[PDB]
Amino acid sequence: MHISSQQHEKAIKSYFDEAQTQGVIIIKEGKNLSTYGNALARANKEYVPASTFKMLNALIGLENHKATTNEIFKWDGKKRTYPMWEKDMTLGEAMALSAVPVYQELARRTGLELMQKEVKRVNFGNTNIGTQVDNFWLVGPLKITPVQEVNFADDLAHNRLPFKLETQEEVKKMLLIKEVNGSKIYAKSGWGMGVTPQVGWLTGWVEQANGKKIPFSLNLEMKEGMSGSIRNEITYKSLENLGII
Ligand SMILES: *C(=O)[C@@H]([C@@H]1N=C(C(=O)O)[C@@H](S[C@@H]2CN[C@H](CNS(N)(=O)=O)C2)[C@@H]1C)[C@@H](C)O
Repeated sequence: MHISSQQHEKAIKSYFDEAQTQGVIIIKEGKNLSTYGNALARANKEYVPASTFKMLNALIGLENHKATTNEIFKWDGKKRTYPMWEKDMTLGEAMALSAVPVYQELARRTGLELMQKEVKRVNFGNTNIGTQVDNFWLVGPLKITPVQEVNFADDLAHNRLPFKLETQEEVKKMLLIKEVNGSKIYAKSGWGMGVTPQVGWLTGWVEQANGKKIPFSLNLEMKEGMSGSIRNEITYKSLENLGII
């Protein structure tokens, strides 16, 4: 192409600078990792996965028959942080709304012993879930780097995780968040509010019209004041700058 790598790096860094945060976005083309943003050293640092863990929670629950894709988890009628959570939903709907109460129910059905075994089996992050089955992805001890998240997304996009093909396909259908002139973006967002500083994620992949999958993981510091949509806006501007969408 004609745009210098200096120009691309400067543009993407500026997206993070303009949002007044510190962050990175890692892109993988084939086996090659590229790191962009205004805080590149974040790439190999560990953070809690927060709601990004719902991807793996869903795979484990479906694989081990703790839920089906059409099962409706009923709202128990207790007040929730967000009104959109106060309703009955499938795993797929709960994935789109990041409804942690539904995924806490799923984690409790899986149980600590099986959860620890499966997280170990998948080799996810530091693989440490500790003794509380319903919050380990939110406040620790489970942590993962942006590099590990992009490689997770790569494995899921390519059906390479150690679950049935059908399990992987059912979860990937839950993750479609955007369609852009023939490209589809699959991703899960994360906003870890139970740690300091607070971490923001958007981890996923672009499926281009020709079938090629380009995984990415954005990771940044969320600060009170910020809108969740900054995660998507930075990601889309970055993939667009590089010509991926
Ligand atoms: C996951 O990381 C946390 C969860 N993820 C969120 C996200 O934005 O990534 C939020 S909740 C999400 C934003 N608002 C939607 C509901 N809308 S409404 N109109 O307010 O009912 C859902 C949240 C912090 C999770 C671990 O808590």
